[PDB]
Amino acid sequence: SDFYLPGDYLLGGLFSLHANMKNFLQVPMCKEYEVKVIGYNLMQAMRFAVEEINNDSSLLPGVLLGYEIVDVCYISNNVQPVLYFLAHEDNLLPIQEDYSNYISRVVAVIGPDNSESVMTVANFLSLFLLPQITYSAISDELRDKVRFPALLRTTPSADHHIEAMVQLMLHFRWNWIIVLVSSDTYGRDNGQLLGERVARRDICIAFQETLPTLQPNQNMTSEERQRLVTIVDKLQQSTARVVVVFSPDLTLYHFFNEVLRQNFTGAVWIASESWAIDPVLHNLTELRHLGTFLGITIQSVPIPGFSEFREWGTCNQECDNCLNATLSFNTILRLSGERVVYSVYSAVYAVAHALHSLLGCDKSTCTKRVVYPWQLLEEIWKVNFTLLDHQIFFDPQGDVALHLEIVQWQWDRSQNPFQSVASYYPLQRQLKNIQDISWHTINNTIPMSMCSKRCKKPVGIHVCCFECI
Amino acid sequence: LCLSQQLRMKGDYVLGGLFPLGEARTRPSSPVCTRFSSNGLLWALAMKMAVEEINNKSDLLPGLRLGYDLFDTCSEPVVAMKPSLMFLAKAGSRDIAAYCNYTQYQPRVLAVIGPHSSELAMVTGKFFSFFLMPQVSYGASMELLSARETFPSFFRTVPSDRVQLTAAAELLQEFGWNWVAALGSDDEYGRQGLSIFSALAAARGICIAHEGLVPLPKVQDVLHQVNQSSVQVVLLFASVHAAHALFNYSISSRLSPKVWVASEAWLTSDLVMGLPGMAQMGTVLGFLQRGAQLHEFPQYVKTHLALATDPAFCSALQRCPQCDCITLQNVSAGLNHHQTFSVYAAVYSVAQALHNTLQCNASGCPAQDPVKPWQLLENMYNLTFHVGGLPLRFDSSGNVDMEYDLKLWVWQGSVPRLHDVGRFNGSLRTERLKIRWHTSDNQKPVSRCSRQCVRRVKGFHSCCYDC
Ligand SMILES: *[C@@H]1O[C@H](CO)[C@@H](O)[C@H](O)[C@H]1NC(C)=O
Ligand SMILES: *[C@@H]1O[C@H](CO)[C@@H](O)[C@H](O)[C@H]1NC(C)=O
Ligand SMILES: *[C@@H]1O[C@H](CO)[C@@H](O)[C@H](O)[C@H]1NC(C)=O
Ligand SMILES: *[C@@H]1O[C@H](CO)[C@@H](O)[C@H](O)[C@H]1NC(C)=O
Ligand SMILES: *[C@@H]1O[C@H](CO)[C@@H](O)[C@H](O)[C@H]1NC(C)=O
Ligand SMILES: *[C@@H]1O[C@H](CO)[C@@H](O)[C@H](O)[C@H]1NC(C)=O
Ligand SMILES: *[C@@H]1O[C@H](CO)[C@@H](O)[C@H](O)[C@H]1NC(C)=O
Ligand SMILES: *[C@@H]1O[C@H](CO)[C@@H](O)[C@H](O)[C@H]1NC(C)=O
Ligand SMILES: *[C@@H]1O[C@H](CO)[C@@H](O)[C@H](O)[C@H]1NC(C)=O
Ligand SMILES: *[C@@H]1O[C@H](CO)[C@@H](O)[C@H](O)[C@H]1NC(C)=O
Ligand SMILES: *[C@@H]1O[C@H](CO)[C@@H](O)[C@H](O)[C@H]1NC(C)=O
Ligand SMILES: *[C@@H]1O[C@H](CO)[C@@H](O)[C@H](O)[C@H]1NC(C)=O
Ligand SMILES: *[C@@H]1O[C@H](CO)[C@@H](O)[C@H](O)[C@H]1NC(C)=O
Ligand SMILES: *[C@@H]1O[C@H](CO)[C@@H](O)[C@H](O)[C@H]1NC(C)=O
Ligand SMILES: *[C@@H]1O[C@H](CO)[C@@H](O)[C@H](O)[C@H]1NC(C)=O
Repeated sequence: SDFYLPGDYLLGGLFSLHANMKNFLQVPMCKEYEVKVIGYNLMQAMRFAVEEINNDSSLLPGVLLGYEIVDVCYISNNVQPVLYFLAHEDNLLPIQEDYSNYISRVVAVIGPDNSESVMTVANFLSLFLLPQITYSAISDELRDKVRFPALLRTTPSADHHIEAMVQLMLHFRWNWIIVLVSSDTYGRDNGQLLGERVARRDICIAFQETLPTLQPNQNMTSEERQRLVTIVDKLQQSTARVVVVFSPDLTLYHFFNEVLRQNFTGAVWIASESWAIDPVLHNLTELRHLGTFLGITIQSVPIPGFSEFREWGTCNQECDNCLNATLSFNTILRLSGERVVYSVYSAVYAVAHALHSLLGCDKSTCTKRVVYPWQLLEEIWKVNFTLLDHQIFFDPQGDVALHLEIVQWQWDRSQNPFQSVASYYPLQRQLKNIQDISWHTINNTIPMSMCSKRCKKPVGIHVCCFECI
Repeated sequence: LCLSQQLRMKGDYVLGGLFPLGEARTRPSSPVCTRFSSNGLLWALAMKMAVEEINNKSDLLPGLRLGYDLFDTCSEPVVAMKPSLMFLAKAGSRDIAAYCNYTQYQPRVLAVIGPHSSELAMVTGKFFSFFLMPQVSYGASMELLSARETFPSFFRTVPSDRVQLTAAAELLQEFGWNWVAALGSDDEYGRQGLSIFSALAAARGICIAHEGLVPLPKVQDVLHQVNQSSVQVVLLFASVHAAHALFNYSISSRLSPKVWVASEAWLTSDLVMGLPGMAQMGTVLGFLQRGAQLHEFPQYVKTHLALATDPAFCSALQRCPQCDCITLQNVSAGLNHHQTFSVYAAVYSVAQALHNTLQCNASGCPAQDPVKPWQLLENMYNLTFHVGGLPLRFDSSGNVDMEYDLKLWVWQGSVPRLHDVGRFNGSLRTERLKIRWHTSDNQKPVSRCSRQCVRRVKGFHSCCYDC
């Protein structure tokens, strides 16, 4: 199938093909959950990268790069895939004091898409030092290499995301914002990080409220109804008109339906990377009256021939509804470009270049020596090449300097569903090249979010709040 | 001393063990810890005593020998991952297969006595949940380990942080302080405590004036923010080091007295208790665990350490090479440790679950095939086991339930001592007629915000109104 391509060296791939969109003795397989199109798109990106690598006679010549892609759920199943990657061809994993001479089934793994499963996989692989390049993982806890020696990345961490948010906030002169986080760890960490970063730059937070966990397509308890009503009522009562939402893309459906029902209009919603590029959420098309939506996500890079490639196409390794689900999203996915697809492309190309250097071949036959995972990890820190007119090299903390971008959701099926308005360069931590933004105001003026008109005695904890004298 | 040779004992149903016996890479090698820790050795001896006295018992596990494989795990999880993988390997072989699901495994260990550290407990629990291995832990208290979605086979013997946080929230609500400031350590412990307490407060009507984090040895800014609001109650859900650092800095700045609500981390610790000048910072109202203790454990430790030096015993009879060159004075300090009872009760609970699973009666045990580890989970939830004559029960979410004692620091001769002023057992009861407050007279400090009134919303979660 498309989950397996034999070759000289394997390449594990963990992708979120399903999510919990609604008894411990039986284990529900990930095939029974609702299909996520984003995961299948990312897997197609990895497969396209591997096929393009195989085509080329310059990169890894004479060595077939194979891969064993397995389906990882968002949280549910993230142990069996690692156990299967680490095992031999006989599905047996020896236990020994030293793994220097041990050769595993896969030479590297393209890590999961969320921080928690990435942490679990890295904790399991730290013994074997199997290289693991995650995409779209933003937790700052993975930056340090004391406890994650074998973890790398291809996306800027949450530090750069928060910096981009604060730079955009300061550019348009908003110093009165509302922060919403989800009950999960990711939302809490991101909200705390944003609060700490923003408290020293003369921008105050009106309040922070936590959305209850509420997966869509389910009957939610009246207690959650009351909680959502209270949160939206507090949003409406407050004078702040810039709401920053830090939550996974699944738990926002009920919240946005509640906001739509309450007819709360006139806010500049700022998205995290979780849902800044969510196509199924953007398909609602009834959020145009909620104001303007922005979001932080990886800079678009047009990968040639990926759209045509996508269109032409053991356990927990097969999904059937994915094709028929992604067929309906072909046009929007094609027009939206490639943002995280480029992250997966870069991860695979970095692994290939590391293997190319480790084998030590140049435009001719390779030495075809045995490759231990730790050797590949050692040689992968030094990769440096130009991929699609971008620079790919790893920081001392295993990060790739890829430019972020603030996207403004514009609803036009004939054009790009995620128009890009600003570019952020992580290397200098400066946000620049801000372009025209189609605001929700009457005369296309910048929305004003300030708790005090400029005058001076202070009132309340927040420094930015006062009454003119 | 031939102590390490006793870390492994054969039997019909061996048990697992993950203890902090020792403390503190460009190659895939498991690091070795050489420094010796007394707490881990004492807990290992406690579990060994529990297993041996269970084997001594006749009406519990009759005709079956209970084994154990005590393993040294440092605080790091990298060293501790190898013992878990050795646990899940089939008996008689050193290889662990990667099957589709748990039903095809035949692990060599019936259960696991999980790690003391909570992060290590999370790692090991997430690993074992795939195989549905029943793992009971001592000392692991952080709350998200109770999520049965991702930890279907993790139990514990110490109450979770939710219990003490609910007790603190009930104390704040009953005394009438609905305008409080919450703090926590920058480590995972403080962040988790704060996340649970925000929800508990929002449910109970209270909510936070300022929710901050105190970094481990910034704090000046956190104290400034706390001082900005007119809040007389501060809940410091922090570890010992963060609490001590905050108190030292606030002493340096001569902070006004406040009512500090203390977690179990620093409520009884002598690092802050003995801090000079601490008496000028209000009454410390904390919740402390109300649990029994192994009365005969010090006698067992001393007699076992005396007997292990006899060469004849060692001849008759590594995981912890540092455990050999020790003396009784190197472990005498932690003899009266609370966690020894937690380990003893965890071992007793696993033994009782095994006795129930085989459906054994007093005379003996029916003969059948060995019971798989996942078969214990049915009889581990909703299980009542007697430990030292005191009944205990495992919740449907897998946490033991036990009472708490509300204590406050009573100052006398610069040597504070604890006193009983309340008892939490799911519904707090307090005796406020005997509480000595810190104000000018013996009057309860008032920290109240008006929820109704002209109004100007105030608070971190936008609850109150500055009428
Ligand atoms: C476990 O996997 C086996 C593979 O043969 C399957 O037959 C069985 O139904 C599975 N059990 C589950 C998922 O509970
Ligand atoms: C090159 O890759 C493309 C898809 O990227 C595939 O259709 C083709 O078979 C490969 N080989 C050649 C020789 O075109
Ligand atoms: C509950 O679920 C049912 C079945 O899907 C659905 O028809 C209904 O709208 C839901 N809500 C209520 C309030 O019954
Ligand atoms: C907006 O929603 C509110 C809340 O249900 C409703 O009362 C109102 O009629 C709706 N329409 C307008 C124009 O306000
Ligand atoms: C998007 O929303 C429209 C309008 O409600 C609906 O017809 C369609 O099924 C949705 N999904 C798509 C286009 O994938
Ligand atoms: C997709 O739907 C079409 C009809 O729209 C059907 O013919 C085809 O079999 C479906 N493919 C699946 C369910 O994999
Ligand atoms: C990678 O190569 C480019 C192009 O030669 C060079 O400018 C850059 O400094 C190199 N990066 C590192 C980290 O050496
Ligand atoms: C919007 O701009 C136009 C053109 O300058 C002007 O005539 C109109 O009065 C403006 N409207 C408002 C509400 O300021
Ligand atoms: C078990 O009983 C024996 C006598 O049968 C005794 O020597 C030993 O100390 C006991 N072990 C305990 C109480 O742990
Ligand atoms: C704290 O607040 C009080 C009351 O507003 C004030 O007297 C004092 O200067 C503030 N600062 C410190 C460092 O105590
Ligand atoms: C206490 O704070 C003072 C003043 O900042 C500092 O000099 C001292 O080192 C601190 N003590 C400890 C034990 O951290
Ligand atoms: C036993 O105690 C002595 C005296 O403090 C100490 O030097 C020695 O290291 C201890 N043994 C250990 C820690 O194994
Ligand atoms: C207890 O178990 C034994 C061993 O199987 C059996 O012979 C006996 O009948 C059972 N019942 C009693 C009351 O002893
Ligand atoms: C199982 O739990 C139920 C509900 O809490 C309780 O009534 C029952 O006694 C429990 N079974 C036991 C303790 O054997
Ligand atoms: C809890 O303690 C109260 C008194 O504070 C008592 O009345 C009640 O029965 C106790 N509940 C339990 C379950 O022990």
